[PDB]
Amino acid sequence: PRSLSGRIVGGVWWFFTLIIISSYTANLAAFLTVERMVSPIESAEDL
Amino acid sequence: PKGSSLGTPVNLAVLKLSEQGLLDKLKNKWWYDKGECGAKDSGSKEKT
Repeated sequence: PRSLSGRIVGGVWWFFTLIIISSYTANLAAFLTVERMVSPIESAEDL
Repeated sequence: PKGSSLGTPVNLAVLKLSEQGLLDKLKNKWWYDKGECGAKDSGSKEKT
């Protein structure tokens, strides 16, 4: 129940994992965004 | 040297070189072109 001791532990640990999974999601979005940014050499100006 | 013959000639030469953008060109050649760190190129590199 409301065991304040281990209670804040579950809360802080939750806030901890929240940040991590958010970071993973954000970063993973960037790896696909940049993956598209890489434009193939279509013309000479690209070289 | 004070009161030299090359005095005036060289002076004008420097002004001529700058107006022809030759001075700016030289700097770009040894500072950025010959450089090892493309700053505007590292920001243009959308792959990192």
